[PDB]
This record gives sequence, C-alpha cells and structure tokens, in this order.
Amino acid sequence: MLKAGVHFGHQTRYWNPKMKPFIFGARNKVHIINLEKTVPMFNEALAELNKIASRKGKILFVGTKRAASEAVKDAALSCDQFFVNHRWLGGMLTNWKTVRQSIKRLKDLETQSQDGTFDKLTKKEALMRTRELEKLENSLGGIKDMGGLPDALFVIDADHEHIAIKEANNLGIPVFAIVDTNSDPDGVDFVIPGNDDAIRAVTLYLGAVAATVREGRS
Amino acid sequence: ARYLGPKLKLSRREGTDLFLKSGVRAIDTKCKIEQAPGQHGARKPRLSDYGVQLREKQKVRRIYGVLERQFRNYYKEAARLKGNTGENLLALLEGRLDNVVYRMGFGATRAEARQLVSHKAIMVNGRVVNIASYQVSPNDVVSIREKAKKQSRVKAALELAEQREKPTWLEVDAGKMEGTFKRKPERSDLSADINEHLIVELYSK
Amino acid sequence: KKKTTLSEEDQALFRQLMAGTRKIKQDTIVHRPQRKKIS
Amino acid sequence: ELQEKLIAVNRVSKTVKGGRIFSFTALTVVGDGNGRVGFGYGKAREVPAAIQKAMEKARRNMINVALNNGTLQHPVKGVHTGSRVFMQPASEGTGIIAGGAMRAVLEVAGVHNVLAKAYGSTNPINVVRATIDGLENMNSPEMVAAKRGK
Amino acid sequence: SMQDPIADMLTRIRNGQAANKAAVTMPSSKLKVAIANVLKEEGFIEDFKVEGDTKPELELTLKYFQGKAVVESIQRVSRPGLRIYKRKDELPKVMAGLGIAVVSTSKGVMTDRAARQAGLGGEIICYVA
RNA sequence: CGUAAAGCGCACGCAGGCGGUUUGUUAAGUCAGAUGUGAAAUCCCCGGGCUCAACCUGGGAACUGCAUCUGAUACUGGCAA
Repeated sequence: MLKAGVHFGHQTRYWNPKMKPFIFGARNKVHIINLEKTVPMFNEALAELNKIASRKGKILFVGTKRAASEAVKDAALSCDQFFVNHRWLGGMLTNWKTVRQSIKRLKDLETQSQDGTFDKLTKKEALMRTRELEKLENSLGGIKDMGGLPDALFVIDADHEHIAIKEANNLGIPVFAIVDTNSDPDGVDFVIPGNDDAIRAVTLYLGAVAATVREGRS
Repeated sequence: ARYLGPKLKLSRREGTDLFLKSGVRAIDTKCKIEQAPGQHGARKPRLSDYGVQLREKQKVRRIYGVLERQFRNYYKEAARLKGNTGENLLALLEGRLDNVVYRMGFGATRAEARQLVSHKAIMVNGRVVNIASYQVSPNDVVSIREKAKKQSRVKAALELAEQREKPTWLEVDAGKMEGTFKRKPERSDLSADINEHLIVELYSK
Repeated sequence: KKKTTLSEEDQALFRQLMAGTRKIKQDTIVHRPQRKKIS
Repeated sequence: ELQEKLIAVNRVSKTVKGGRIFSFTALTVVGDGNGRVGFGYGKAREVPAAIQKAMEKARRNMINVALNNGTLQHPVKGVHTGSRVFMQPASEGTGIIAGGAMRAVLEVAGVHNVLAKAYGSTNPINVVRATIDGLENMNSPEMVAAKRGK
Repeated sequence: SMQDPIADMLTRIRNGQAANKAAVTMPSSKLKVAIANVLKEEGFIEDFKVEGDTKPELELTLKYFQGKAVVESIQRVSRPGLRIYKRKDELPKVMAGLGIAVVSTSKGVMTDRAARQAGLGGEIICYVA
C-alpha cells in the first residue's frame, strides 16, 4: 500500500493551525506534511470507503479546481460512480429536490437532442437549447444518473470545496477529504493530509481511491 | 355554598359527562352535549393555556361539588402531605363522605348522596355524621340509619349501582346497606382522564 | 495490534533522506472521531 | 407520537417602496415525549403557511435529551442571546412549572415535573434556544461515569 | 500580583481543556499536589507529575473522553477575597452528586462524598462539574 | 460599566483589603463532639379531642445563636527559621 511518491506537502501561505498535528514543516518557508502520518490516515480512508463501496453505495467525487478535471471524471467514470468536476452548485445535496428537476431537464433535453425533435421549427432556439445542454451537462454532469443523494462524499480540496463539505456534514454523509496545510478539518470524517493541487498527487491519489471503489463483492 | 343550578350546563361547558345526573336513564340523550354551553356555544373556543388549566380545575370541582376556598385548602393539605400532590389531592377528594356515599351506591348522584349525608341519614362507625366533607379514614364502616333505610331513593340508587364499575377500594354490600372504606384509592383506580398536574400547576403560579 | 508497516529503522531512514534537519515535533492535543456504528 | 405545539406567532414588517408588507412568523416545538426535542422558526406571508414551515423545520433539527425517570437529572442553566434560564430536576416536584415558551418545550420534551425560572430577556424565540441549550448540555450518570472512568 | 495560585491552577486546567492541550505545567505546591491527587483519584485528569528540585513544576496530563473534554466546568469557590467554610451538613453536592467539590478538611484535602462520609466539614476549595 | 446609566484626567501613597514558597510550633479563624442556655405559645412532623373543619391539645423536631470544655490541624491567621 506504500509507494515512494512525489508530493511531500505544500502551501507556505495561509497555513491553518488545526493542521499542526500533520506537519513536518521545514523547507524554504513551505510546509511539509508528515506523510508517515498520511499513510495510516489514507489506508483508513480506503478501509471505510471500500466498506461502504461494497455495500453498493454511491460515492460522488468532487473535483472543481484544475486539473482535478478530467481526473475526477476519469477516476469516477473508471468506476460506475459519480462526480462533480465544474462549479459545484450551492445546494445540490441539501436541496437536491430542485436539483432533481434540473437533472430531469438534462435527461429530457438530451433525449430530445440526439434522437427526437432537435432540427424542428427553429435554428436559433435549437442553438439556444443545445448550449443549455452544454451548461446543464458540465454543471450536472456526473450526478445526472445518481437518482439518490449519495452514501459518501470524496472531495479533493477541503478549503476550495468547503460548500460541499458543509452540506454533507449538514446531511450526515461521510466526507473523505485530502486536506492541505491551508485547509481545515471541518467535519471531514476521514481526513487525509496530502497535496490538493499537484496533478501527479491527485492522479496517484484518485487512482488509489478508484482502485478500491471498484472492488464490491463482485 | 353549593351550586344549585342547571347541572347539565356544567357538564356541557366541560365537554365531558361529569356524572351530574346519573339517575334513572342511560347516557344523556337530552343534553345537546358538546353543542352549545350558552348562546355562542356552537363556536369552538380556541382555548388558551390558562384556559386549559382553569378548565381542568373546574372539571374536578364540578364533579365532586366543591367550591374554591375548600378546594384550595385541599390543595394546601395535598401539598404538605408526603408524596404526589395530584394523587394526594384526589385521595383527599375521594375520602369525602358524600363521595363515599355516592361510590357505595347509596345515592344516585353526589348531590343526592350529599343530601343523605346532610339530612342525618348516614352513620360512620355507629355515629351519625351530618357533614358533607367528613374525611373517611381507611377501615371504616359507613351505613344508613334505621330512619331513611328502606326509603325509595337509596333502593333505586343501589339499582343503578350495578350499572357502574364497582370500585375496588370498597366493600359495597347492599344487603345490610353498609359499606367499608378499606383503603385509600390508588391513582390508577379512578377515572383515568383528569389531569391533576394541570391543577397543581394552576395553583402553583 | 499494530498494522503491518515499514520498519521503524526504515522510517528513520526516510527521516534521514529528508533534506535538512527535517524533523517536525509539534505536540498538540489529538481528537479522534467515534467509529461509525455497523448497523 | 409526534406531539407538536406552537408557541408564538408574530406579525413582522418590511417597508418596501409602496407602503409596508406584513409577514407572519411562527415558532413551534415538536417532540416525541421521551427526549427528542426540536424547535422550528419558519416565516411566511400567511399564518398557516408559517406554522407549516415551522413544523416542517422542527421535525428535522431535533435533539436528544438524557432524561431521568420522568424529569431532569441535575440542575442545569442554559443561556442564549439575552435569555438566561435555570432548571432544577425537582425529583417528582409535581407538574411542569416553567415560564411561558419554556413550558411548551419542556412539555413536549417528555419531562413532567421540573422547576424553571427564566431570567434576563424572555423573548420566546430565545428562551427556547436557552432550554435546548440547557437540556443538550445536561449529562446522565452513565455518561459522567463513562467519561471519568468510574 | 499572584494572590490565588489555586484559582490559577484551575484556570490552567480550564484553558487547557478549552485549547485541546495535552498537558499543563505550572509551579507546584503542597496544596496543588493535594488537589491534583483528588482530581486524579476522581477521574478528571489522567496523571500528574511533579519534577524539578529547587523550582518544582506540577504537570497535569489532562483527559478527553470523546472529542469533548472531561473537566466540564471547574470553579474556584473559596477565593481569598471571601473564604467559604462549610460544616458537614452544609457541605454541598455539585451537579446533584455527579461532580465533586474539593473540600480541605482537617484530616486532609478530600471530596464532598469522602468528607461527608468522614463526618467532618471544612473549607470548600473548588467545584469540579 | 467600549457604544444603552456607569472606569476618577493621570499618578504617588497612608489607614484598609489581599498576598509566592518550605519546615517547625501555636490553634485565633475553621471543623468535630460534649455541656449549659436559646421561656411558653407560634411555624413544621407524628398522634389525640370537639359529628368534621377552623379550634384545642400530647410528644418530638426546630429555635440556623452564644458561652465553656474536649479534640483535629488540611486551609487562613500569629510566631520562629
């Protein structure tokens, strides 16, 4: 489960004192996460996360910053699971009700789009409707086939995606976050002290998570 | 010093049968119960919190035929006695002599029992007691005197004693027309629907 | 029982690889969330 | 077994461009009768919509209370905004004898016979908030003995 | 100036519990070690350790049960401005018995349960709730 | 007691209040017990008599105090280091 890796921590600026148990913290004004603390934390997250993944649950990867996209689309979509990669709408969990009818409009407009009446009656309004499918497709992308509110939540940055953590704490959903030294372990049930903005680190990181999700009872 | 008015009106403001006209017939049938306690009685009250507490106290007094200074003194005595003040208050109301004469079937109502008690027709322990609020101790024998024995009332009253539920804390026996108050009634032995915490809280404000 | 892991000497070696003095020893109170019920 | 009851309805105002606009706020408390107390605020343009939003918010956001036999355990003081609130277990100290807007939350809370006395402000929206805070930080002899070993 | 070192000790423990502090050091004395022994005995702290030779330093390893802290509210009762001396009948119970009150009796520094059992009152130092 | 009423314009300082830490002694405060007293009635408790109640009444508790004697010595005070 342990591989020598490349991130070793980051974020000189705006570091958070609640990350003080997780910091080794030496070099050149920047903070180094104690990865000897990360490895048991991340193995625990794989443990409980595989435990809910084997109970046939829905996981909802969250990847708004770049380049977490399309790495969260690649990792969630490598499993049979769900994702948010563009702007996470304020309240797609806590009013999922209204977001249910927006997802319903995305389904009705893609069914109307590639099969039904798309060339019908107008060119301009048809262009309008297609770019409504671009907007509703990139905002409600992964979540469009969920049909429930999910059994866990896996966010890739705790301070950048504080809204989703705040809602999953509001609803009693287990939050699995890779925090950095600027972030805050709010209500993150399974904190992982890592590096949020390195693409090597998040592809290794989501590689491991997507690896352990796609083992159910099989 | 006692009510002396329309009785079924009092039973109709409370919404519940207060057993104020037990008498000959069955369940009311000529009361228009629930419908109109006065002219605007068809209106639902939308009653307050003071209104529910007050109205509970009035339910209990209008059952047992007690006025306010006497009831209030029962609350003070039930408060100072050891235990549960609601249950002590019902134990003080159930030891009243007119009540025990009603429970034994000697009177059809509690007012008729109160007139039997009042008109020197009732002895306790072989001594005539003239007083409606005499507090009957446990293991007492309360009976009817030789005068006003075999008068019609009490006979008819025992006739309607069998229609009711035969209280557990008595020895009702109607052959000799004498009874034995054996023990204090448990709270679970009486009526089940009066909320005495409301009258504890009414007097404790 | 402790989970299988790299040897303590190996951890020290990792510490040795760490460039510079390279040791962080801040001590703070630690709070652990209660385990979720199986049910 | 839900046991809902409303404490306070008010008419608030807004003062727009053309005159004023009057809205109604409810404030209800639900509770099962054995711990499990919630309150909800809810505001709307008419009174039944206000109480319905209040009940609907109060059915969620419901808190556990560690009751005794039928009552509190130790005397507890809860404060919220300007509203300071005392409670005393009154080990069968008969009847719920609390102030207005505290009688209700203690009534549906499932407690039966405590002694209360609110101090300070006694705004109903803050005297609950000072009863739940209060009943929330009241802990039981199996919780204190859990903490401190025995 | 420092005029109540006991209330200073209890302040150290309130602000250590409030800051999720692992352990608390302070200057040490006979009365602070007596109180600390009562607190360890009743289960409000994990351990204590007095070090130093010429300047002793008491150190209290604090307790945290869940994420929450064990010492819920520690108060100083008999302050120097106004000292409070209770008899064996006037001797209070805190949180209706769920929380001890450290009384200095002539036999030693005890709790309220232990000194009400010993049949002797004294000077009530602190409520630990 | 920042802004609702409320921090002296600022200091020095007497009387006053409070006082780090260790050991020994005292035991004034503090605590425990005992004795004397704290009138009777009244309040409270358990009973008794007026048909009940009010009322009257038997016994207790109480009168949270003060004084003296006997102890305890952790804290506070006195004294010595």
